[PDB]
Amino acid sequence: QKDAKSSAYSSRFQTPFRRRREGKTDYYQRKRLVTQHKAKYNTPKYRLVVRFTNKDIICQIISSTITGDVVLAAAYSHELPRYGITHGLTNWAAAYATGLLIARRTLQKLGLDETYKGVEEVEGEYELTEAVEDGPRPFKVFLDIGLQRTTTGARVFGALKGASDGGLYVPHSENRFPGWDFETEEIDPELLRSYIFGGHVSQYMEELADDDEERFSELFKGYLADDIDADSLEDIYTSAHEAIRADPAFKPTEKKFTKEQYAAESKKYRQTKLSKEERAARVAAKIAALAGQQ
Amino acid sequence: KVHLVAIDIFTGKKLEDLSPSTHNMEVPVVKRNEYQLLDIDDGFLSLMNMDGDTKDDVKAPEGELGDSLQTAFDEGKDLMVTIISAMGEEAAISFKEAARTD
Amino acid sequence: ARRPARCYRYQKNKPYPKSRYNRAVPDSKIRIYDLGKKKATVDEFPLCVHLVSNELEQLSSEALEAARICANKYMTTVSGRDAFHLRVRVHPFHVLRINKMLSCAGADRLQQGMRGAWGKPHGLAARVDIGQIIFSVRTKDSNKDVVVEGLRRARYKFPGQQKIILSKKWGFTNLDRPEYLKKREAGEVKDDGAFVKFLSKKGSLENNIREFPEYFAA
Amino acid sequence: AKSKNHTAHNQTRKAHRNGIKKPKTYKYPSLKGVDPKFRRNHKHALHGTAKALAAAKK
Amino acid sequence: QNPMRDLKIEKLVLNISVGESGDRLTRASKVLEQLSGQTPVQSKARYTVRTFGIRRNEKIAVHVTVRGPKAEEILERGLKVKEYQLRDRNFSATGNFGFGIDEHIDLGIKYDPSIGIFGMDFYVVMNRPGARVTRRKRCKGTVGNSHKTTKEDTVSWFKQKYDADVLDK
Amino acid sequence: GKSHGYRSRTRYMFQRDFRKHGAVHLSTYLKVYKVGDIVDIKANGSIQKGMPHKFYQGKTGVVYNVTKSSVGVIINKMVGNRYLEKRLNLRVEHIKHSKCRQEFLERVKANAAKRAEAKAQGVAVQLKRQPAQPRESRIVSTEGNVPQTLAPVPYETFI
RNA sequence: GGUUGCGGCCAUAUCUACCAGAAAGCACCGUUUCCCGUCCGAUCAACUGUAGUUAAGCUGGUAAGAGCCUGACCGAGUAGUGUAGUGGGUGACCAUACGCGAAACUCAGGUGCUGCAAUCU
RNA sequence: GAGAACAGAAAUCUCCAGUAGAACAAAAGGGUAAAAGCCCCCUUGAUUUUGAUUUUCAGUGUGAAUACAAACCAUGAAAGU
RNA sequence: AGCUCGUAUCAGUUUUAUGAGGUAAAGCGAAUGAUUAGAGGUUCCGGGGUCGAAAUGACCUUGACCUAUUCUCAAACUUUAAAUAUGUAAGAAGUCCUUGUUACUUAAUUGAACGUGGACAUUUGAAUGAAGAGCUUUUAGUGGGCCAUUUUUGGUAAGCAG
RNA sequence: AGCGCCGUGACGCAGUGGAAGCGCGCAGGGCUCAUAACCCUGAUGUCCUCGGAUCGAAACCGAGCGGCGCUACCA
Repeated sequence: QKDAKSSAYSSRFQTPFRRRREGKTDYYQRKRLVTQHKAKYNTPKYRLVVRFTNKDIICQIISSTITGDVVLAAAYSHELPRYGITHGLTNWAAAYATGLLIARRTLQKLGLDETYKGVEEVEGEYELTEAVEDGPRPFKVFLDIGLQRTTTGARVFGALKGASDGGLYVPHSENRFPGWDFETEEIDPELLRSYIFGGHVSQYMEELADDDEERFSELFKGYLADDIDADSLEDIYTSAHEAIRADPAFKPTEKKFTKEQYAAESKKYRQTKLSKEERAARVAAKIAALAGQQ
Repeated sequence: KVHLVAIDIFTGKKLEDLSPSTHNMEVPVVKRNEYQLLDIDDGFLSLMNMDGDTKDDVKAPEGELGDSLQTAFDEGKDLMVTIISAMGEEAAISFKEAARTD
Repeated sequence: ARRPARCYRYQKNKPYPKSRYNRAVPDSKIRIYDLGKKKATVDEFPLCVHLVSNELEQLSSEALEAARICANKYMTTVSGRDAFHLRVRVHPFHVLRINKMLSCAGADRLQQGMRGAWGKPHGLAARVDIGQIIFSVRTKDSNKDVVVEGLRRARYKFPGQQKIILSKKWGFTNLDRPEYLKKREAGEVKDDGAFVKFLSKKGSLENNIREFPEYFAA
Repeated sequence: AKSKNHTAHNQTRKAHRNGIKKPKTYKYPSLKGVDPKFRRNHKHALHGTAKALAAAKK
Repeated sequence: QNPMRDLKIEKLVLNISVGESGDRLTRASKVLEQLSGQTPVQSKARYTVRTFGIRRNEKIAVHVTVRGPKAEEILERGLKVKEYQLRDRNFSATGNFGFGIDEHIDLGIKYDPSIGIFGMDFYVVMNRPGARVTRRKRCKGTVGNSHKTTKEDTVSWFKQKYDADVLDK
Repeated sequence: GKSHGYRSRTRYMFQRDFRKHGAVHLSTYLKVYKVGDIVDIKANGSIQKGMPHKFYQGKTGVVYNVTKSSVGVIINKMVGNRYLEKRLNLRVEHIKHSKCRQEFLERVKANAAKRAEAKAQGVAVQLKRQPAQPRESRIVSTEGNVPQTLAPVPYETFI
């Protein structure tokens, strides 16, 4: 009884947009971000989109046209292992690293990379990529976090700091990077640098090693296999920063197969829609079985 | 044209006038306020508000209403006197007594 | 005790119904709309006879009521209360205004006339057209000339030139006779108290077979 | 003593005597109401290009 | 099959609907935080009536929401004071349930003379996973009718635990 | 009393639409507008800032000025005996383009292509449009297509 | 062709009830020391990707499905309407000429398409 | 709708549906669903200089409103507003 | 009264293309408001009449609610939606190619606005007509209006009022 | 015909959005041989009826029902 909505209700019902039905966007924010000062006619508004799954991070540089959004760059925790990280592909430091990576990707593909090098010697301080004199200005980009909770001490702002150190002009403020003492409005660069090179993760490693070896075996199992510890992780993070600054040029996979083979297996195994004649067969079978009186 | 006969309220004095029905005549912005009552000092009546204990106020109206109220205060039991504030010459006009919410 | 229908006959003014703006009307005198054996069924009363209009006018609740009484009187007198179903088919929602003047000699001094012309309600009325049916009935061919006499009397009570018509249809349905009969020796029908439910070629086969079984068991 | 309150009668005939003339369109229209940022840059640019063309053909 | 459509609890909640505001409400809050170990949350009115003698925004109630092993411990303690016997008439239409009682100190409370006696409304929300698939910000969704919960499966699980029966209707 | 306000007799006019309430789609913002562009004006009642007047509802004009979230539009307006130029600072939610102008520009560049072909061969373009001219003779056959004689149907009441 | 991220048009895309899901990606899920926020690590912040499940979310298919969309040589040139007549009629109204032309209904069909980037037997 | 002592039709709490059937100072009409509604946090852009424009219209004024410029600010991670 | 030019920087018009409207008409087994009558159910279910001690026990009647149905309506209701009226375009002040300016804008000689130089003619961008096209100054009279077709408000109605 | 007012216990008359006042009348006890008076006590008001706004009205705004009042002049 209760499982039957009304004809008039379902008729007069207005759907939302697709992404809102899927629970994935806030068009308020999307409008505010992609909409542009109409004195700057075709010059885009460059978003740094960031999104967070389980077991991955996504960071993309995106613009907006009438047929669909258009991309310049990308960065992925699942391609970081070229540059030398194997585990913890969703942490604050990998987020920072992805931001650094996408920054170097943009400045590489546009030749803005020799000038506005960015930052290599890192300490954890607030400074934006102020422009050069008598030369091209740095790339202006605005963050887009979708639906994610703006909150002090997040991997999104970690990625932001990665971009700002990699050489992107993103506007921001230092009042959400972790170590931002609330009452005394000053940031703590040493705690921030600790989170860069893995402070909190090393604290967790240390405590598991001193008290809970059964959990130390259940997780960090890859660290047991690879023989990692609380100074190796800093050294590999530093060397990975160097490798990102060295060769960001996106060698992709080889795909192990071909497009039409992937499609051949999917289409072969696929379902298909039951046509008009076999619909007639279905109703006719119902008739001959049941309306034929068994 | 309208003949009007009205009682002065702070004094008790009759006032008859007359003027055309369509001409404008002034009216003040009379207000009653329902103030509670505490221990009476010298002739000044003593009324408090819900959010203020101010108002060494309107000075004990001498009428038969006033005398009965004076007698009524001798036997107590929460005395809410009502006043009015027309053109800032305040005075007490009526009264009510509590029976519940002790 | 009313003003004449000649004063309130034509559609001189737009529809003025009861609403949240008027809120206050004098109710009708008609209150009954179906009479006779209304609980009869579709094949029970095959003949359907009508009363239609060739004018375009307003008809009062008073005329509807008196015509109801005259027609029902004829049928229940001569052929009995359970040989027919009568149904009126126009509801009075329109409202009629009057600028109530005086009925004295010496009203000159206080009338004020057309200043304040917007009148108050003093009744209701219907609004009909060409072909818009006023009355309908369902009964049998034995009762045919009787019931059309009743509608004749109702004609004599209403104003204007109204016609009586024997439809090609079976009862109050939108279906004609032989198609109904082939349907009924078939099985798309299932009688309600007054109307009937049909078999759709659309929708739930399960509900149709839950209903209408013999047509599938042809 | 009441009167005829209002009517638009004969006004369109009066207009269409010598009536509904289009506004005179001009090359180089008014730059009032236009964005002053654009006015300023446009001024300096036209000054520069006039100077430049006279120096190209002096 | 039954991989992880196995049943469990989402939450317990404890409500106290004090007749008025005041020291009584403070004492009810003290009782709830003494049991829970965590501070409670008050509850204001919605509208006005004199039969109970109330007004709008007059601080009528308090409650708490708790989870996990502590919640199920309090639950089974409620059951043993309730002599492991309940009603399908008391049971709701979803499998979720609860019961309102008196004499709160029965749960193992170190009574104080100040607080007095207070009756309560216990409520229990059971589920399977997807709780955050309905209650998060991204990729929201309404669960499958299979993964939904009902009177019959919830009471069958709840009966085979403790082998404790209920009434017919 | 008589009431003549900025948003009077506007109910069904600033009614948004059926099954299109709520927010606005994004091509309204990603489109572009320049001086000399011709544009239409329909008003989005969901955006109560930057609105036009109901006279200017459903009308057409030319741009003269462009700002942050808004556009200048010129309109000609009958006031008594003249057409007045009227300047409006509207919002792009209320603006959209003129497909008549779009199709005109496409016809223009196609005309240029035809002139290019006639620079290649000198073959008498006859560029101008011409109306639906009256049609020329032909021969209809009869094979499988014999003429059915028709005549009216009598009057049946059909009730 | 499948999946993920950012999308354009914003129901052929929704709703209801089931059925299925190779791989991979998502997701469910595991944990509270760290930044952080709650009555509550449920939401949110942080850590692992380990323990496990494709059950739910998600994707697709079925329903003489509801809803939505399209088409008709279906209704219907009907209802309505522009222009003309010293046309008809007591009048309401109607017919004719030159013209435009509905909606409901009836029947037939359809149930998302597609852009940028990455990924998958 | 289905429950939960007192507690009932109406006290408080929880689950499911819920395209708006509520709420937005008021009259009525439009508009709005990760908001313009409800709650929370911070503020005083309800600021200065004056021009352009729309409505009523004589293209006069008053009133109201719109979009920019030069400043100084608020809020927000930021676009922005 | 003229003034500047000489067939066009026009048109109470049609066509092509593109917009906007929410009135006629239509609908209410589509929302809101009003309304007629049945049936079939749910009675932890309004009133009850009975079997009985009573029993969410059983039956019967009668008002609700639910299901699908039917009849009639809306100037201040509406999914839909005309006819007639209504905006704009139909090029030279234009299109394309190249590069000059700038304190504006861009990550950027990227873009915007206005230009240099060159190319595109007889069909220079649909029809028809143009009795000259445009522009100023000054001033009279007038500011009681009425009648007809069609639409329409108030009023029973009026050579009524609008 | 037009406009305005008023409807509070059995009765008369006050009553101001946080929630009914007085007098008479009525009932009970005591004094009186009994009633009156007297002394001690208590109770009774869908605030004409319906709907609305309001968190909630007797009050505030429409509908109706009833009892009244004022207009009614120049001819």
